[PDB]
Amino acid sequence: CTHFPGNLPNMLRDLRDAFSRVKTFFQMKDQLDNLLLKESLLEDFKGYLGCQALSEMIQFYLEEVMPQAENQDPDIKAHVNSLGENLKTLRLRLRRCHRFLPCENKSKAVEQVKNAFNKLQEKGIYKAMSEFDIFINYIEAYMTM
Amino acid sequence: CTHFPGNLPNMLRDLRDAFSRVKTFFQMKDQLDNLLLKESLLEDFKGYLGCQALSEMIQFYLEEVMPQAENQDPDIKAHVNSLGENLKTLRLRLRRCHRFLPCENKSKAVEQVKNAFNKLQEKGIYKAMSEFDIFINYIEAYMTM
Amino acid sequence: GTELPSPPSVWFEAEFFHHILHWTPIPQQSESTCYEVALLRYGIESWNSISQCSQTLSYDLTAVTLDLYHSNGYRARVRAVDGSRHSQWTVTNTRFSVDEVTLTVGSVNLEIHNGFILGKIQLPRPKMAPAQDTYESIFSHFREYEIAIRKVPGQFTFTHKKVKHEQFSLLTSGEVGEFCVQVKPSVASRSNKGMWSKEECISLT
Amino acid sequence: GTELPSPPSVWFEAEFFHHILHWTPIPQQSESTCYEVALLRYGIESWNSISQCSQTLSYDLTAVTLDLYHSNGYRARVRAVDGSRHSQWTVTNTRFSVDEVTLTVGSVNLEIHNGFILGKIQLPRPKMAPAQDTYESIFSHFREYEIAIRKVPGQFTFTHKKVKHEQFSLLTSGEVGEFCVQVKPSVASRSNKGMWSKEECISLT
Repeated sequence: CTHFPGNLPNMLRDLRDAFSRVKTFFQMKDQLDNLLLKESLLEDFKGYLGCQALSEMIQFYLEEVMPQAENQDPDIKAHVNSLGENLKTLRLRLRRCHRFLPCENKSKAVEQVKNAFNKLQEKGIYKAMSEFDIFINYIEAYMTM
Repeated sequence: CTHFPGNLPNMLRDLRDAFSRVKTFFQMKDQLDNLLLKESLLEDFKGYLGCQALSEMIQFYLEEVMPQAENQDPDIKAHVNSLGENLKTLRLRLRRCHRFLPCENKSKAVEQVKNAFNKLQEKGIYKAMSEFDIFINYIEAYMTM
Repeated sequence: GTELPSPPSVWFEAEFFHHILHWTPIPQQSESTCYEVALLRYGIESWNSISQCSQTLSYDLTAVTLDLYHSNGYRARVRAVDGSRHSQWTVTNTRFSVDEVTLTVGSVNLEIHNGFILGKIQLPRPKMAPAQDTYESIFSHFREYEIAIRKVPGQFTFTHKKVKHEQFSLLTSGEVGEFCVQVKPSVASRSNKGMWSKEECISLT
Repeated sequence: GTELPSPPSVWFEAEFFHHILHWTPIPQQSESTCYEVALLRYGIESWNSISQCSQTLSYDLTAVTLDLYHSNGYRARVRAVDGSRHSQWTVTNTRFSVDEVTLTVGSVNLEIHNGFILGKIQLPRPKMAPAQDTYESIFSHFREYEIAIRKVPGQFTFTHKKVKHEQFSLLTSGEVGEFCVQVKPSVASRSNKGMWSKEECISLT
């Protein structure tokens, strides 16, 4: 991440351009006129649950939706997977630069600690447990903010 | 959640009181003097990755640490599991009231959408896909904030 | 036999607040035949007949889609009518949205300086566009423009330049004559096709 | 035989900024024997001898643990010394931290009103405590107090009341005589044991 001066747009164009390749197929296929992706979802993306809502959708599309469509109609199974790539490619760039997708970011301190814990083993179960009060003091400290 | 006027303290006392029941066992057992839970972890709890760091630790203790100690020495396998309960009991109360643990909260709109999608089935794959641009417009909208 | 053929196809063709519906006539169309145009706003299962009879192959639907840039788009359908019979409806293949709008510029002004030629791009301000919806307001970020520059006297050749501002400069390295310019707009994040502007020239002398 | 027995046990006993180390003497201790007290700040593998020889069973370690409330605690050890021989070290069973501090009050003031008796709780301000570290500053939230009230003349009986403020009121329903009071402090989130204050009385007459 380079603060992302603004390299993201080129990635959305990449995403849409990928979508145009399958736009007509599905838009000719979908004959219903009710909105599925309600604007309630939009408000959520703006609520302080935004990150979580966004991660879930990307997951939803990549895991449930796209897999079921790519398979069901190989006709576009490729054109669709391509879109999928552009998507994952976006998600990756979104979380490499904090602010956008913090909710998919691992904690560094937590990483080192888990490792230091693994580098101890037997002595590790004992020290993590006997530091529990420090744990509580951290948790408590957290809440007080 | 009732805005949590302040029902949390009683829960931390519950946690410590549970810990005191095993404090001496492990503190007599742990002979090393280096800190495992570095204050870097504390800073993380204060960084804008706080929620994620806190969730991971609670997970770490409940999944890795406590299970390996409770089993290894049944002597306190109970006294420890009890602590575990107080912990889960805390986590639960923390995420029922937003602000503290948003990162463990599911999106409502995303829930309804996933269901409306399931209530469609065949017609669902088609409508989610043909609304992809709305998806992108939501994602894009998000970023622009 | 008593059947009346449906329009072979219906598609939108639009620029900023100039949403024109288009369609192909039925085969061997008598002159007493016309087309009924209907509309639908995505999210509301409701078709609204806009024109009961139009003896043409296009129809300006702007006025009934003035909230396109703050919506999820529309669907339009057309059917043939002659006497008391009418064809099946022919609907657009895709939902018309901001993605199917061709970007264009309002105009281009040119001034001559020392070795610089100042250029300013006037984004389109159509009438039908409500104030709240200015081009800049809708496409707030990532607006770019490709520029083509031709020298006159000279042949039909162009130097290509890429800018990211409505204003730019042109190096008059040490030459005279007229300088014609045309610009094509775009949005870095969008894939919307654009159109080259009417050339705009300026006599340096 | 040439062995010198180690202290049977070493434990802390402390109040706000009054951290006293304690230990049990070795069996059949001659008077030329004394104890060496050492210290360790959790996180730093380093034992620091505080006193090379103390002929007593306790030792005020406050001064060398003035940063207890902004730390992860300490470990203390004691060993017996007589002539040129010394016992193995005997370390505290648990890390001494703010969790092992007994809460207490500084004092209690009482004033008499109409049917109310105004009570104000003075939190402890020990000398050794640096300014930055006031009781309120360390235990900023969830400070509570149990109150016991005795009537005099009268028997040794008390009415119990629970407050969450350093100040409280007592209903003088319509009686006379002296009113003695004692308070025990606590922190809603902490499990730290507390101590009843020296009784404080007030002659209503």
